[PDB]
Amino acid sequence: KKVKIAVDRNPVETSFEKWAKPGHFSRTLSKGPNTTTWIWNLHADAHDFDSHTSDLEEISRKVFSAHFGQLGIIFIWLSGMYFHGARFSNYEAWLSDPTHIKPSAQVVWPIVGQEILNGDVGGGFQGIQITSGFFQLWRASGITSELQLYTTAIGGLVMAAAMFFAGWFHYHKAAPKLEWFQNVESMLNHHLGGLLGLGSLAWAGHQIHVSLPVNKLLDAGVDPKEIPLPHDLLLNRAIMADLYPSFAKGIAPFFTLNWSEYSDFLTFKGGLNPVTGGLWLSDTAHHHVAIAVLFLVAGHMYRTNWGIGHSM
Amino acid sequence: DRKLWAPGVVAPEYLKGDLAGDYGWDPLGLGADPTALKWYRQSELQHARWAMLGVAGVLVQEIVKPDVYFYEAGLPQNLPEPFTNINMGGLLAWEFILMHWVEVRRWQDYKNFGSVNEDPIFKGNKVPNPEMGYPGGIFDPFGFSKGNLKELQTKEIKNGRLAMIAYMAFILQAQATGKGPLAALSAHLSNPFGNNILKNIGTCTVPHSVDVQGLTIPLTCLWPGS
Amino acid sequence: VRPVWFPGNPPPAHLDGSLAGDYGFDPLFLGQEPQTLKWYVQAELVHGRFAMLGAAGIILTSIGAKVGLGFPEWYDAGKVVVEKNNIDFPTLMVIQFYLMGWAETKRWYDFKNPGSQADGSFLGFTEEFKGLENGYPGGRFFDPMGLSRGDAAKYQEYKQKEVKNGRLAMIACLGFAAQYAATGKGPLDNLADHLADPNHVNFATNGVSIPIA
Amino acid sequence: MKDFTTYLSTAPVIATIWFTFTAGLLIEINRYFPDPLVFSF
Amino acid sequence: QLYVGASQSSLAYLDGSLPGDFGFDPLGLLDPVNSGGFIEPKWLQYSEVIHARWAMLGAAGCIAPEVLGAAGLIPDATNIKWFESGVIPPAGSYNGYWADPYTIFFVEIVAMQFAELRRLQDFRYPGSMGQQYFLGLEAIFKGSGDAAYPGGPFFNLFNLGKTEAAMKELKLKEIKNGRLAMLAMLGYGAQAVMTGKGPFQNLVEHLADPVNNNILTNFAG
Amino acid sequence: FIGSSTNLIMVASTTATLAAARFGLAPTVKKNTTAGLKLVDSKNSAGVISNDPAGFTIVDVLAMGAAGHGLGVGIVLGLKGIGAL
Ligand code: CLA
Ligand code: CLA
Ligand code: CLA
Ligand SMILES: CC(/C=C/C=C(C)/C=C/[C@@]12O[C@]1(C)C[C@@H](O)CC2(C)C)=C\C=C\C=C(C)\C=C\C=C(C)\C=C\[C@@]12O[C@]1(C)C[C@@H](O)CC2(C)C
Ligand SMILES: CCCCCCCCCCCCO[C@H]1O[C@H](CO)[C@@H](O[C@H]2O[C@H](CO)[C@@H](O)[C@H](O)[C@H]2O)[C@H](O)[C@H]1O
Ligand SMILES: CCCCCCCCCCCCO[C@H]1O[C@H](CO)[C@@H](O[C@H]2O[C@H](CO)[C@@H](O)[C@H](O)[C@H]2O)[C@H](O)[C@H]1O
Repeated sequence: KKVKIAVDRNPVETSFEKWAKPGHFSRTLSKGPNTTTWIWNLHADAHDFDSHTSDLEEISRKVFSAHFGQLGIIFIWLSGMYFHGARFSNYEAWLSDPTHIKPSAQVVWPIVGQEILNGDVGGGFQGIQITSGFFQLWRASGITSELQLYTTAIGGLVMAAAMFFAGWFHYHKAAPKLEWFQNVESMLNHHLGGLLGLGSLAWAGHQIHVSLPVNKLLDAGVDPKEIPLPHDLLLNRAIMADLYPSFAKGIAPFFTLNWSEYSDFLTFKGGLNPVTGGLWLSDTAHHHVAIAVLFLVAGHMYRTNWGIGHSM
Repeated sequence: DRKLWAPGVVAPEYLKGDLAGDYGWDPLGLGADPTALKWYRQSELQHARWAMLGVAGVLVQEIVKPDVYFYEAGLPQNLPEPFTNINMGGLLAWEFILMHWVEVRRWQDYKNFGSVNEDPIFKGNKVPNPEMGYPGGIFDPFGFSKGNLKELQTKEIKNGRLAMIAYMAFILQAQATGKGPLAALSAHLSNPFGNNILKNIGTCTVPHSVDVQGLTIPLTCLWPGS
Repeated sequence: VRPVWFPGNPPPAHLDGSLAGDYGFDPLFLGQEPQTLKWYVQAELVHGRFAMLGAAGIILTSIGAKVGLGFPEWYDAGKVVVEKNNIDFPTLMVIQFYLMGWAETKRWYDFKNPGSQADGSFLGFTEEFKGLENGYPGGRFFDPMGLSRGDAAKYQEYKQKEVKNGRLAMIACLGFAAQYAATGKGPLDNLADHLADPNHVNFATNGVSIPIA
Repeated sequence: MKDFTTYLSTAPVIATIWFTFTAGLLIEINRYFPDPLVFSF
Repeated sequence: QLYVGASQSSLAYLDGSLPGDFGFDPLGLLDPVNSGGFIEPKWLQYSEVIHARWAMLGAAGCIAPEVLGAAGLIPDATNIKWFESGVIPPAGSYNGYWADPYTIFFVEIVAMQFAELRRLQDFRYPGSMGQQYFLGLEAIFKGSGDAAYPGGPFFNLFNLGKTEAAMKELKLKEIKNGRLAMLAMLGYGAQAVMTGKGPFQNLVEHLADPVNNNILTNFAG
Repeated sequence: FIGSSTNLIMVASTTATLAAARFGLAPTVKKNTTAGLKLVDSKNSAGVISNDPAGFTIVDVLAMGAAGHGLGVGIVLGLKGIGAL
């Protein structure tokens, strides 16, 4: 198998001994300062991994676990916005009147008079009127409760510590070899198929089974505490057949190639949804389905371990 | 030692046939400590000999009278003619102190095998104690020891081990159906398909508490279900 | 060779078996310095020393309650005794800092200088405050039975019996607060509820302990 | 963990601890003393 | 090699020892060169054995309340399906146990920290578990060099598989009824997500209508 | 549905792609296509112990099964879209 898992067991001791010695990565910096240009060259040459060593394997292991550090910080950053979306927001009040209540998810502390930044954003709430549009993601995700935002914030802290573990594991404990990284045929087959392809298959499945029946009930007009919870939209097919009457046919029109019978909730409407101003969600559902079938097909392009497939 | 509990089983190294009833058993390693094997031997003899009194109590108390039920034979309303509605606090006061003497003398025969043989009041006749757990002397009024002692020492355990399982049977054939052992023998031998192990496991005939003179008792069956 | 907190895993290098209650439990390597570990051995004792006083104090005032006596519960004993006896509350706490902040800095300069506090600097008492080892002063006042001398083989056993009761006293005084914040009643009311029905009257059936009720 | 306490005693870590000390001290004072424009008594 | 889908590349190391071996390795996960982490050749054979004999307890565990209920040996109140037991309280939960399924879950938590972590520290430290005092019961727990097959005087009670040649059969036959049973648990789960019935009911309904009641006529057309 | 208009298409498209690559009318694991169009031997990147005489592995079955579904689904929905069934 030319395409194979190849790591090295324990390349670097997990130790605080090198945190005691700043500038340890470079020859020019490890001898301590004599000049304030040392501490600027410390931060300048810090992530210049090509300049630390000459070994391309050691460079590659450094950029592979640093990417888990950037992803681990993004998972903290996302989980902040769901948490500040949960405990300090008006997302409960915003869904009932999303025309007058301004979206707000940052609340400041009343100390030096800076509580005047808590404006009258509506919905029985005071806070900084945000503009990053998370509340429009969350209605598109069909969140409808601050419990869902809190559970995916805890799911964000868990995922961030998993990403910090992964960069620690794939550098200090079990770090890959060089020819693992140089399988760019296997990387593109996995990233086009698994990341982009199965990702948009999975999100379409979130849009079929969760966001479409929730946002159909919001557009028809139902208070968000009266909508069925989305796990009830899975276990009960008879609820889904009330909104879109083709779930009663099950997944038989898919395998019988009677795909025109799915026309209720995979549409090609185009334009905008006039009730809410956004795109049609059944339009975006047929989008991410057809995106997924495209990338899973394109994810079987390059040759890895069997003679089929192209070689770059 | 031979003819073990299963055919193809190698006997453990600490079970070379010295003790009686040694069958190469212990698939839980408990006799691997030599100092623990003696105490587990003493506690096996205690669990054997109390069960042999327990079996010979239960299937005799219903031959002399199949009226008083042995599960509720401890309630003072069911005690016999000079003891009906006795104060159980007074009777427990006898039993505690009469047994904290006997057991601690036996316990010190474990801890110091040899410095507990004499009658401490009357410095007279000793008890010739050949091995631990087997006092003799005045505990042999019939002289049935001092023969092939190893033969009877195996007979004491094999009758004893069966009596342990039969007495836990005597309990579980009483909590499942509320019926005595020879009475559940009659219930089987009348209809041996509606009064089997089936359709009686999973029902506990014992209440949550039976009040004894102002005291409740938890009264738990050995499996859940009612 | 010795029993460790987690079987299989070896004890850390800084933690050979000489302390009382030593079971190799330092996963965070917090005692990796041999001089901060001299401080935490002092710290585990006086936390366990107060918790053994504490856990006996919660239990003995809760044994008296629910029998029929006029006792408060331990979370309400603070209010009821600065109200029954007309004790002004700041002048009670300040004297607590005077008497104990006296008794604490003596310890805090036992750790800095173990030979000290034994120069007759106090009222004449010299070798009473000498201090035998870390966390174990001894002498005439702190060991009036004289159990830390004579046989020292049984004293090492008493050292371990102090730490063992001292560990689970700290767990008890972490559990009395936890039984109160969850349920909202006294400790032996929670025990007697667990002895009424052991099923369904445990921690799992509050809705405060597991949120998946 | 002696090497870990050296890291806690570097220049930016003491800077970000002492600035949380000094801001956090002035924040608590400006909570319990609302708006001190002039030194009162 | 055997079991087509094999390859010449997954046949160098994968020789014919390491029982359950049939050469089927299209991806080449087990590979003693350049390995590390949990793709170690020792951890994967060990986890296959563990995944095998948990599944076959479940494979005889999901089917047993339904088979013994059709045979009338258990009452109809315990004739529930395996997903309707409290494992998935969305799918339905039996309310008549001796405790709340969160009481029984914590009893499961305690009993499976003491079972699984003793099970793990013999993988890491093979001579352990018969070293510290564990009620005298540590004399069982010496195990052997191999972690999947301890063979103490409890885990090899009847001393079955005496010789080496008789042992390779039973080690094979365990995996052979394991890889069947791991597929059976997949054929219990995915077959119950789609159908919504029990496994034995799906066995009865396929013996009744083989054609009109299978995977094909179950997509609810 | 068995033997309908679509079920005949999907059988006659999948088995056509299976009969293509087995009988030298499509590339396999054993043989690729050059920069032109000629069908030339491969490295196989692992070596296969296919017991079949043509070297036709299960990877060859999955590929031309995916292409047989890949052609056939485009034929079925292409014929529904034009109107011919
Ligand atoms: C189908 C399998 C698969 C999937 C899903 C991914 C996914 C990813 N790879 Mg990747 N990779 C793969 C196979 C795969 N890879 C193979 C086979 C190779 C070797 C040729 C590589 C080599 C490789 C390198 C060298 C790098 C990546 C990077 C990335 C990340 C892109 C960052 C991003 O856009 O955020 C997308 C983020 C998400 C989708 C969040 C979900 C994250 C999931 C849980 C982890 C990915 C799944 C994981 C691969 C499966 C193994 C699970 C693990 C427990 C063993 C993303 C997490 C880059 C990166 O960020 O480094 C960390 C990067 O530098 N990959
Ligand atoms: C950018 C993402 C990325 C990439 C490219 C890799 C790449 C690698 N990892 Mg790594 N890893 C990652 C993220 C990543 N990892 C994360 C986030 C973690 C933390 C959990 C780990 C933890 C980890 C460990 C502990 C080990 C590896 C190992 C490996 C190597 C082989 C992986 C393999 O064959 O498993 C194939 C993947 C599986 C068998 C699936 C595992 C089960 C996952 C969790 C479920 C599927 C997740 C899916 C992507 C998304 C959820 C689907 C669900 C909703 C149904 C390879 C070098 C192993 C190795 O060789 O050591 C270096 C190893 O021992 N990784
Ligand atoms: C031989 C039988 C057969 C028949 C009768 C049909 C008939 C049909 N197919 Mg079809 N198809 C077939 C086989 C068949 N197909 C096969 C074998 C496949 C698999 C490859 C497909 C895949 C396929 C897809 C994916 C789609 C159709 C569509 C259609 C319908 C309209 C086509 C049209 O107007 O596009 C005319 C469109 C254009 C002229 C513009 C195309 C430009 C695209 C959108 C963007 C630019 C791409 C790229 C940059 C261009 C240069 C790249 C080039 C080098 C490849 C029509 C009913 C379409 C459909 O169903 O619509 C309702 C559709 O989306 N077919
Ligand atoms: C003592 C005893 C009972 C004594 C009963 C008495 C006095 C009863 C008296 C009464 O009834 C009457 C007369 C009349 C009633 O009105 C009043 C009472 C008072 C109710 C039973 C013990 C009974 C004891 C029993 C059944 C013990 C069984 C233990 C087993 C089988 C364990 C085996 C293993 O542990 C080992 C040995 C080794 C490991 O390697 C392997 C395994 C398997 C783990
Ligand atoms: C990760 C693996 C990929 C596959 C995705 C699987 C995700 C797990 C989803 C499990 C949720 C349960 O899903 C499934 O439950 C029920 C059992 O068939 C179905 O419910 C249906 O079946 C029941 C019995 O047949 C009946 O009440 C109805 O027919 C209908 O309610 C749901 O239509 C389906 O949603
Ligand atoms: C490893 C294998 C995983 C599964 C592989 C994918 C499954 C097989 C692909 C689908 C094959 C054809 O699929 C299809 O044929 C069956 C015909 O008998 C249909 O069965 C049904 O079709 C109609 C309902 O829609 C009814 O009018 C028919 O009476 C009924 O036979 C199924 O609705 C469908 O499954």
